Amino acid sequence: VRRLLGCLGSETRRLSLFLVLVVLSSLGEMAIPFFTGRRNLTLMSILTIASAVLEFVGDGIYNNTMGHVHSHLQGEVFGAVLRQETEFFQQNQTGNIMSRVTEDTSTLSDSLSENLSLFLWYLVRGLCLLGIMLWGSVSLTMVTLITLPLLFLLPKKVGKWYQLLEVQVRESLAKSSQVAIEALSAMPTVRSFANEEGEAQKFREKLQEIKTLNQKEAVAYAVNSWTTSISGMLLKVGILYIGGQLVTSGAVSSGNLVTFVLYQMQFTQAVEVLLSIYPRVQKAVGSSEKIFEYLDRTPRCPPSGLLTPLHLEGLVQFQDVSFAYPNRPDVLVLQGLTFTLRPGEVTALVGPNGSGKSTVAALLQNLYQPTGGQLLLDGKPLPQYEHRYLHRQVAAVGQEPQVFGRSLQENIAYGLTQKPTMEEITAAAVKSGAHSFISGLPQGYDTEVDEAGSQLSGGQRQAVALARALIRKPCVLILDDATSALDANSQLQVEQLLYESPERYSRSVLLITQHLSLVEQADHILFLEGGAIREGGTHQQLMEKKGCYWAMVQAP
Amino acid sequence: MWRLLKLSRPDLPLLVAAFFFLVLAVLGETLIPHYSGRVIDILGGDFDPHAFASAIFFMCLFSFGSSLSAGCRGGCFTYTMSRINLRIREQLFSSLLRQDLGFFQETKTGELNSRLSSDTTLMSNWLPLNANVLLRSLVKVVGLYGSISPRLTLLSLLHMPFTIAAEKVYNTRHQEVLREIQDAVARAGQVVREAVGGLQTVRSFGAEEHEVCRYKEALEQCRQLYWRRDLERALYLLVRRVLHLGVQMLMLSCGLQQMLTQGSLLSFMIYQESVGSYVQTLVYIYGDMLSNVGAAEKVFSYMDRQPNLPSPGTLAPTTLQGVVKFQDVSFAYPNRPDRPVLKGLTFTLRPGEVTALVGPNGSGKSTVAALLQNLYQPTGGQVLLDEKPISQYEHCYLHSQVVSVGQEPVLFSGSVRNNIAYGLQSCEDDKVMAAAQAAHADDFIQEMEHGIYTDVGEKGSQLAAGQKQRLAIARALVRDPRVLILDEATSALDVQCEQALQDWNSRGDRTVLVIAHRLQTVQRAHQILVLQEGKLQ
Ligand SMILES: Nc1ncnc2c1ncn2[C@@H]1O[C@H](COP(=O)(O)OP(=O)(O)OP(=O)(O)O)[C@@H](O)[C@H]1O
Ligand SMILES: Nc1ncnc2c1ncn2[C@@H]1O[C@H](COP(=O)(O)OP(=O)(O)O)[C@@H](O)[C@H]1O
Ligand SMILES: [Mg+2]
Ligand SMILES: [Mg+2]
Repeated sequence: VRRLLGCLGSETRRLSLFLVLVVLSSLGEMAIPFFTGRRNLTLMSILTIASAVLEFVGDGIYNNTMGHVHSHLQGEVFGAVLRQETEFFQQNQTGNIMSRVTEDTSTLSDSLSENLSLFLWYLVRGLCLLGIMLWGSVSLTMVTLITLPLLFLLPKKVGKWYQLLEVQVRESLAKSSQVAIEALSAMPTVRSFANEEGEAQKFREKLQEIKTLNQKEAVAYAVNSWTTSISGMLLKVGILYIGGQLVTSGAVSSGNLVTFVLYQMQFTQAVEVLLSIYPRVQKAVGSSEKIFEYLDRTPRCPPSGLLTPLHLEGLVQFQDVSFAYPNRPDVLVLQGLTFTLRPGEVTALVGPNGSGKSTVAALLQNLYQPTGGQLLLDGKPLPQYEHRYLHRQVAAVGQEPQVFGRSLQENIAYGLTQKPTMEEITAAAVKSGAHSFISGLPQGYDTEVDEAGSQLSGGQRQAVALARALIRKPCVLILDDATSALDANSQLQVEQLLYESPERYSRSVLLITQHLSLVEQADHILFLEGGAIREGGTHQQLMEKKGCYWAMVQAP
Repeated sequence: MWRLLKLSRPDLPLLVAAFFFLVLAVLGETLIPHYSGRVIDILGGDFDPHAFASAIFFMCLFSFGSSLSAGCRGGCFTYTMSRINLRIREQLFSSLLRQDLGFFQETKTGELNSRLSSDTTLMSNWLPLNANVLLRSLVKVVGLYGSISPRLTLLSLLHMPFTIAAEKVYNTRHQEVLREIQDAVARAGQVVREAVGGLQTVRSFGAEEHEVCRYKEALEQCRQLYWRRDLERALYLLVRRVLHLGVQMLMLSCGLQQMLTQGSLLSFMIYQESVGSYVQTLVYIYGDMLSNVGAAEKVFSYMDRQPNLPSPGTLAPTTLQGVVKFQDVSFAYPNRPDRPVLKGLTFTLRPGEVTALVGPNGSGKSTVAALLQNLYQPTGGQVLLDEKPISQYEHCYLHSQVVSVGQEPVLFSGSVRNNIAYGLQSCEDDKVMAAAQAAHADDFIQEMEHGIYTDVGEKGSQLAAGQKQRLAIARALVRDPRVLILDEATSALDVQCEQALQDWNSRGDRTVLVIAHRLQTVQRAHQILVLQEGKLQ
């Protein structure tokens, strides 16, 4: 329960001020008939307008503080999610993560805000009502403070039941969200197969799983509401039974037990409401179980280094690199990789489907850590470089490039520290060949591209991706199946970029493609099959050495 | 308006129990102070076995009567709105799947999931904390209006105009700020979806700090709207109480018309001061429900949005020849009109031969394939399948006979068998293994654990690009279609596999339309169509 108090510690100054106003309002509402002032009587007018100002002031501070707490908590959860490793984002889908961040944080904050106000109101009300109990009748205040802990036994035992039902409900809410977003993201494919009823049945399966638990949270509340109001009746009646005996057998204080009766009933009323909070506290613990697991989870990735050299060259060395995917170990995707990249030289990686060419590209971008030998960049390992500096020097395209839903000038310049200059954007688009069709758009670079690039053609989404990677002046360039469906002007621009550009000596390029025209001109060709390098050398040497590469090129 | 009444209508049997458990609940709690006064006033002198014990016994039964019926109220209220919220969410999602393909272009996926999640809870959590207050307040004002009243009700005349214009201007302001709160939440939810779904692009550039900062700006805009909503409500409550003091003093200003005595006037002053500040709860709570229901009209507009699709088909032949004819088709996309994409295409497809459609990027080849699958309606001319319009065929019949493979396929999360047999109500493993052999997908299937029942991540994230394409070809081939459309099918595959799969017409009774980027890709097609800038040569 103490884990929930971590998020409230940032606003202890404002909460303490609200606590002082709570005490003043509670004291004034109790010692009000004690004075009664001892145009005939404007006493009620000044009393009400004073009790309304303090109510408005106290509500303003509490609402502002609760707004600041909720906004701060949601930001910290999303920050801790994005800090985790790449394998974490594969075990949990995007539907689950959105539900934990957006739904669970709002549910926990709403439950905490509505309960903290009336808990502090009735704690100081019960404490101030108890202070007027010790002097009204001393002998009857000890019997009601030893029977009071007997009522806490049942909520303590059944408290675990509430949070066990809550973790299953939040799990079912997240699973239904994942079904909805996955269907809506791929609507043209769903309609093309006429599978609207299949998605409806999948959504209805999750909703009926919610219903079989939400009945159990309705019977539980009805049972709890009985036992939290019968114990209150047993406390208030049992005082009268002992009180009746003291009148006729004990002292002659029957005129003093009269003032105890009214205060006992109001004290009982404060206890029952204060006892109706504990099931809601355990409900809030169950709702926030998952997001509190994300917050303190240590990522299984090495931390960012501190080295940031001014002058760097693209000398990448592989030294017996073997990698197996973390979600399925002991199946070596790579085996004994050993090759070097040098500046000004283009290396072409070719092979059948499923060889592991895209796995090598993922390793070179520090997405995964190899389980074998070292992977050195300029003589130093990849985790020793700063996070924002390593990904500036090393840039890639990807097999299926992704474009975000904003303007193209904000898409080519994505990720850049600072904000690149406009001419820069046009310079990269001209170099990548995308400037031919950008100028054909009515608004130019201001055309907000829709989600998943629906308004963009086939080869256009790879021309923007090529321009995005080239705008940061990378030291190592990776082309992952980008030059397969490019236009004639873009293909000529790629050939000039790879083999005829003046800045060719500045960077080292790793080329992964099936286009034999670009492969035949590469300085080094590596054949990858089964996770190991089969043959290596130039295009002429591979033809002369005969074998695997010869059979692939001579298939047509 | 009246939609929520019909919506919760199949919950009336549980509802009518709630007002049943409420009437005898408030009845019990109003009579408890009477028997409480019965016990206390006899502590000056009491008899041990006499009605003092009966007073305690009578008081405890009415504690039993009120508390038991109160627990059943909350249990009925807590369950019945789980039923309302889950029914709203199902009707919204079912009606969201019938919309046209252009509707999903205008709205983002994160925004749609936000209203499906956040807005349905708001539209169901309105009365719970207040319907107990509403009818209890209705009971008390009924009970209290049964003393000295020569002109007591005069106060009844002054209690009708509670500055209704001030209530109307507050109601407009409250529904206004509740609308911007929902919009700002939806904008923040889209930020989370964009950053999390495309993580590999975000991590590749080291731009995690940008996505965190964008969410922090979105959270601050929501927070300023939350504080504004709370501020005007607290400002309105303070203003309302000041007027309650004003009308109370003004009514008592005429309190000396006869000075019936002083004691009679002061007897009802406490109860009058009560209902003066207790009838304001009625106008506040009723105004809240009216504004809160109308503050979630974006959900109700989605549930009753009529798509611009044509009338549903009813034709279903038992034997389809497979002839496709385009007759002067002119098409322009509905979200971006006044710019034609296709202009006067005219060709015919025959089942015995293979037709190749070639052209540069941005020419409209995939628009032809999308129009052929009845995904869009041409703005001029028509497309005919077997001498009939393609929109007259049944939705579940046409898409089972005419299948296609997209440029980049998307595979839903689940087993490989579920992806291969997607869209089919039943498919034996004999058919699935037969189709996997045709697409040469059985080579890598055996390497995985559990065989064909292994998991595949979202959008096929746990597969290679070449292996994803082979599953898409096997998915289309398992339906046994009559017209097959191949839109850049053999690109991601290697040289060896794409040469093996080049005939596509071994049976010879299927219409095959192969779409290629270059003319050199296709060499065995009987009819070759060259499509330039959206106009056939
Ligand atoms: N996320 C993943 N989890 C588990 N296995 C994976 C994952 N991604 C790929 N694999 C497996 O790794 C092997 C090769 O994957 P990879 O994507 O690197 O292939 P590739 O040769 O680069 O592909 P292609 O040339 O077809 O695009 C295959 O057996 C594939 O199933
Ligand atoms: N959602 C959309 N809104 C507006 N125009 C679209 C949309 N989707 C596609 N288009 C237009 O249709 C064409 C898509 O077909 P196209 O890209 O030519 O396929 P291919 O290039 O493979 O032949 C593009 O020219 C594009 O302008
Ligand atoms: Mg790949
Ligand atoms: Mg196309």
